[PDB]
Amino acid sequence: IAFNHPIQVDQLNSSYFKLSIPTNFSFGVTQEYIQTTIQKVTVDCKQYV
Amino acid sequence: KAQSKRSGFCGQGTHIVSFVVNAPNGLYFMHVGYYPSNHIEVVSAYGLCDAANPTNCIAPVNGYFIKTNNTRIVDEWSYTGSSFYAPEPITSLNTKYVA
Amino acid sequence: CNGFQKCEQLLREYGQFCSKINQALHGANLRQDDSVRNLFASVKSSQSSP
Amino acid sequence: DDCMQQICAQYVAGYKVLPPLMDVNMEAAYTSSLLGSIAGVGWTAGLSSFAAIPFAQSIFYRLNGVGITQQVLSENQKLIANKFNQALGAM
Amino acid sequence: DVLEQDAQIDRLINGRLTTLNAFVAQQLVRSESAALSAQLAKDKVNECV
Repeated sequence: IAFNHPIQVDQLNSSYFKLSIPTNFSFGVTQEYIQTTIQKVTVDCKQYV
Repeated sequence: KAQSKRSGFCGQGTHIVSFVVNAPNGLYFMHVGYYPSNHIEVVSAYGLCDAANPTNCIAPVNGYFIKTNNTRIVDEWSYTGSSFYAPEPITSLNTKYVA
Repeated sequence: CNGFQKCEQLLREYGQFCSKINQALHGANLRQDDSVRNLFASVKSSQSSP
Repeated sequence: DDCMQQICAQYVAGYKVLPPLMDVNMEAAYTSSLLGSIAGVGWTAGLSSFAAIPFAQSIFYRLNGVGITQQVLSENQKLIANKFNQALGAM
Repeated sequence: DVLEQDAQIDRLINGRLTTLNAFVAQQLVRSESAALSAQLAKDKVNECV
């Protein structure tokens, strides 16, 4: 089983509000493929059928 | 072309830049994306009310480390605020704080 | 077939078509599982308040 | 077993429906996480930072910037929360 | 009669196969539409929610 629990920030009754602040830049992520076009082909009636 | 809002159209994490390269029957990309990685919990104040209408906006950024009253940007420890918020005084609920 | 032995042997000649039908459905089910994982991943990864 | 105590599924076994990769509790947990995070992300926190602000404050901030109503005018307006509650009650 | 069975199975198998192919094709079309719908739902949580 996987808990998959998110980070928890407690809400504050007081006027001040608690904040979560990043410390490390850690730049970089993967990429996605669009698949813009499909293979272009033409059948011939005499050769096939 | 430019940095984009996090609608999920861009790569996961805040979008800094995207590059596109030719791929068979399609397109491929090259990228750098900001990730927070480490989170520290700091209480944030809302200005001060020493006299009349001294209350100020926390900043363009939500961050406002309590410190002595120093403003904070999105990441790292607070720095001496120097009109980063730059806000004309506004009516504020409660006293001593904008809250 | 209802388990008749004769029906199964006749199906063996057309078995390759039956295998292709099963594979295509398996691919669709795997794609549906992948789409569910991607959607939920976008929903999570946030510092939620309790 | 329920087939034994009588959408055919196991009945003809022509086919089968498969379970959906996630129990109801896991799906509910994802929705619950989204609900709690809604107030913080809205107040200029993006994904880099989170603000632990009350739902009332988050609604007020959205109402303040979009319309002329602001701090004093928004406080002067009354039963705005009641109007939101009545609309939720109709749902 | 095996010969009587052969005539009966011919039409029966051809009809069963075409309907099974139609069922698979319908499932594939529904799967593609669902995948596009899932992308719209992901965008909707990212923006409106």
